[PDB]
Amino acid sequence: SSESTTFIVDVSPSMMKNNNVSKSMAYLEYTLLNKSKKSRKTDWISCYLANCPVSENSQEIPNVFQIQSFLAPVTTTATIGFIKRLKQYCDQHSHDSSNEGLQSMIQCLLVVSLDIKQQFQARKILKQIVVFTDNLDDLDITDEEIDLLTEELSTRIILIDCGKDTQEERKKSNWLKLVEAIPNSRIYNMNELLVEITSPATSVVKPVRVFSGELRLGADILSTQTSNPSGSMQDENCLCIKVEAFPATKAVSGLNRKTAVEVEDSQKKERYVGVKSIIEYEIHNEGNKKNVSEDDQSGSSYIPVTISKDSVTKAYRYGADYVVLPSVLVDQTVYESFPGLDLRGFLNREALPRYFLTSESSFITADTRLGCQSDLMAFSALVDVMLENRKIAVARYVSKKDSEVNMCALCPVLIEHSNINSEKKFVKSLTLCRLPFAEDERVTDFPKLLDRTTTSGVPLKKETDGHQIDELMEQFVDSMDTDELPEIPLGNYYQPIGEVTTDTTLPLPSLNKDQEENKKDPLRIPTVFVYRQQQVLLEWIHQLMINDSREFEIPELPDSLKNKISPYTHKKFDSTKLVEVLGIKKV
Amino acid sequence: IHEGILFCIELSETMFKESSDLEYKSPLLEILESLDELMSQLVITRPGTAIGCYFYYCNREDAKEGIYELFPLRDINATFMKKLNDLLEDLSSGRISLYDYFMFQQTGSEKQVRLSVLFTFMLDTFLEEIPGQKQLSNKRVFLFTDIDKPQEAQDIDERARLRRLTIDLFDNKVNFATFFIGYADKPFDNEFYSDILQLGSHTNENTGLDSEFDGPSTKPIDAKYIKSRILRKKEVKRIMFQCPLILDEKTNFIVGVKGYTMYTHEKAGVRYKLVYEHEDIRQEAYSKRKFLNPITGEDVTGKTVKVYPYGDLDINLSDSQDQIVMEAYTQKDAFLKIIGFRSSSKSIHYFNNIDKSSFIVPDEAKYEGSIRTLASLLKILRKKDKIAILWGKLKSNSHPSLYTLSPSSVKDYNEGFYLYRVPFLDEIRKFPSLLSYDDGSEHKLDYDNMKKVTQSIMGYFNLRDGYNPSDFKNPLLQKHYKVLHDYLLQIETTFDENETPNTKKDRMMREDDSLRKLYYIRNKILESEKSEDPIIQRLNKYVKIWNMFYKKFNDDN
DNA sequence: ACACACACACCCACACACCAC
DNA sequence: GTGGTGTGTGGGTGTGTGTGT
Repeated sequence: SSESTTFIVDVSPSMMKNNNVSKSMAYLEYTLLNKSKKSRKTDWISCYLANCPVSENSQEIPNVFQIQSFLAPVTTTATIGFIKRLKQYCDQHSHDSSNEGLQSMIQCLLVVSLDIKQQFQARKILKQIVVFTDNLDDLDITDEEIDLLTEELSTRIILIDCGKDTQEERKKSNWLKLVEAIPNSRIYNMNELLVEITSPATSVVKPVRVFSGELRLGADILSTQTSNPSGSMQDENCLCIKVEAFPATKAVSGLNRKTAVEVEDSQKKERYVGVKSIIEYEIHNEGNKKNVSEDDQSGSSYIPVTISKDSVTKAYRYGADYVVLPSVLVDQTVYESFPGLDLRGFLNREALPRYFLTSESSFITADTRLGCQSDLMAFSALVDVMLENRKIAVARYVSKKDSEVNMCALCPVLIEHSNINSEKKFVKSLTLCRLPFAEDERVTDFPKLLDRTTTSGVPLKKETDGHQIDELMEQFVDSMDTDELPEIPLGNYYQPIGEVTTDTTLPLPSLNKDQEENKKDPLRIPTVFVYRQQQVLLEWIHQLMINDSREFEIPELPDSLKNKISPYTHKKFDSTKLVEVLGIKKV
Repeated sequence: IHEGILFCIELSETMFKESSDLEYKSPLLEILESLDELMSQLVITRPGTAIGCYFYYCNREDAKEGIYELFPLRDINATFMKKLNDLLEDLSSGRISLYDYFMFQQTGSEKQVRLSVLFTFMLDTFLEEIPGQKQLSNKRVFLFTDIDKPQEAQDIDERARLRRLTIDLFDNKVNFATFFIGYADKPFDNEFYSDILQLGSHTNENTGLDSEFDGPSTKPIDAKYIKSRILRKKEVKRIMFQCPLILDEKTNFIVGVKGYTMYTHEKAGVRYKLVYEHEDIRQEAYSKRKFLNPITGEDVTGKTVKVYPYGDLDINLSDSQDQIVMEAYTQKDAFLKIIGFRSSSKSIHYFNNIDKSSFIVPDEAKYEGSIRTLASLLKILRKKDKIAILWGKLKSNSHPSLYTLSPSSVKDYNEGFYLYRVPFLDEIRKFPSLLSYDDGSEHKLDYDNMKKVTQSIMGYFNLRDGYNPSDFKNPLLQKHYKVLHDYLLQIETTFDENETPNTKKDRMMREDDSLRKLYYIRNKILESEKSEDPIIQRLNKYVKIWNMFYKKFNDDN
């Protein structure tokens, strides 16, 4: 949609002494740089500096300075400039020009509120205020101004306490009374935000729907495979369930690059312009010449000529013949298919070898936008019985009319939804993964390993003992065992997209208490290459563009990310025997 | 890359003789049918394969002193497939018989071929350089023989000469794939061919290393398996990756590993060629495709750079910095590192597949002790329901990833490991947002009744054998290559405007292999509704009952 | 001396949201 | 009073890599 976030960072000496202004600056840089890459046209940014010793404003309101006006879209150059300007302003009045007497930072909110009203007024875009403060109890708020702020502001207040000084006893007031006053308000601690910005930020992709049709068992191929209403809706003895399909696992490509050419510009900014992609077709016409030479002159020698694609036709290969078909035969070459999920039969999970599955998975679920409660109940019962009997169905699956027909395995799966009710609900679905055809099979004969023989089949007695190496390998595998780590239960592996949607795109450390301890499965790890590239780009921007350092000091991979791509350790065990027997010496 | 097969079929009195176990199919006819089917399959999956077919001893007038070729060692083409199909059709229709076609009659043990000239011809055929096709990278001879004790079997010096010829052929990388035919009434004693086809006897020192190859497996095969033995040997294994497997790098425990693709994804129009036709002259065309910005116009190829976009900022990382960036999580070359081991249930799932599995075998040609170490690893990982978590990249110019390495079960023929890819957190997608959730949360009785009905239906439709890839040809591939085949052979197309309702289902069940199974499923329900038996009649009512529970909710309002 | 199959760039549509000429 | 943008997401297509013997 359209949102707007406003940053109000305290610059009081209490914030500066414990380095809280630097933490605020780093978090602001991270969030603004993450906003800059998307560069949404409907995401507004504004920054105010509060409790400053001096300030220049047109409104003549002291101790409040608007460093950044309302900006959209936020660009990387704009963010770099804003962060450098913030550094300059903070260093300008860091300690030399300290003020005397405390100032009402809360009042600084009120004027900001007017600006928030002034910029948008009637439009219903989301508005929020992000404020960084050192202490909450030291500030004073007028009782009569609370109602004025509540009636004037319709914006959610997000308060981040930058202080790390809390006693065993806990007591809260002031700001909390404001937090209760304005709905959708909340409080955070700066350490949580600093932790969250350093963790790998996983992406969230909204499901689309890749298929809509019917899952049918026992339908007649006459009515479901004709240029007519091609379902089993007209049935008297068969199983038909309205069904839709969504992506389940899809291979993410790494952060791409732009093939660009350097421009010679007087401004000396090292500018790169992206190239265009134009496709041409060229042929090589032979040429006859008679030149005196001892060689045969059989090297590559032709004249290239570019002709448009309208004069180039596709020649299909059959054995050793490349044939160009007429238009009618090319039309007949396409297989006429019709979308649907035709069940063949049900086999056990172990009766289906794991290597058979050769494609990305997809959710199959009861269609609720064109179906009814009947489809939902039937599909839930089907998935329940498949799960109970450990069945996996084999099916003929077509997604579009003129689309390839696949074979697929349907695995009964259930996804845990918290739901408005206290009791959690396991939503039932199928998971569809393609199975190989006859032409997909590549299985050949490989030489044996355990009791390996010669080519003719004469056994080869390996080594002289099979106790030492076997025991070594068994203890080695026990040493690197990762079964002490738990496994995420079946039901939370796939997460509902609604539970990962938030009212704003602001980086916050998650509103779900169940997100704790989400990093203990060795197999479920973030995209290391994607996060590594993002971290390198962020650090390059931070060091060269704003800090103006002189050499990119490459950051090390984070320990949490490094741990999952590094060998584990259950118990210690020494496998030095191989090197000890081989012997290390400089020859 | 380029492979060649030489079918060499030895005619005998029992060869033309049909078999009761083979259901009125002669071994020679079975071999011809298998060869035709194999050529049809290879024109789809692996074209550019040379196949020759030769028969001996043939008294037929067209011969080479008894070596009659059904077709020479050329790349697969439509003409030879049509030539084989015409012969098969003549045999089936009864216009000609195998006895008549080969001019072979039961006249008291007709002349047998001398094996010396046979192996000389086998060497000559591969050594010849036919101008049409490039040199064969792989060479194989499929030897079909029913005479285990020829004239050369009783000699000794002739055995030495034959063994010398076998060694000479093997030195030219020609590998024999024997199809010795052994019947229940007459076993095939392979001692003679076992002696001839091996590399003789040779000694290096007293305890020195010996030859790693002992020649072809001279184990005879039963006739009923002939076809099963041919189609399963049409394709060599193609190596997908060859990477070091690093078990412990602190103690330098690193072996070699080879990886192949078990099941690919075949698509219809992948193999093609851009041809430019002018008047009556056809030539091949190239498709560059160079990226140039029209505003500049200057040379672009070799002068462009790749820069990371971060909005309106372009980040031009130097190579010396990019390499250090990458080295933080991956090595330069293709590798796999064993990160950990864990139970099979905790890592092996059917709903979290994202890629194609691969098959891994030891590679002892680089890292000594790879085979013995990997055999022990395979034993241990199979002993417990355990796998090995692997981190790394199967190719140097590929992304690092997590994989699961599982020991291959004892049920299948191959020994090795299966490498699946583990989906990353980004790759795992989100379950959609449904518009309703009122399935059976307040209808436990009706939901349970429908559960019972659906389970009852599911119980009988169980697949006994399981999924077999060979029982499902790709319908798009079949239709595409059928159109190509019929255009090349000039065969009139079907689908006239006078189609009938039975004609439609007959065409549908022949164009598609799965549609035949679906018609069987429908016909089972149709038959159950008519069966007078109280047991067979159930499969109707179950389905019938189900259609009520659907309509109980579908059309209430 | 040579066929497949990834990863890598950019390029095409459709769905669904918002918002109005 | 109901069509235009705008984006996101998926799917398509040359290309430069890569197996060894």
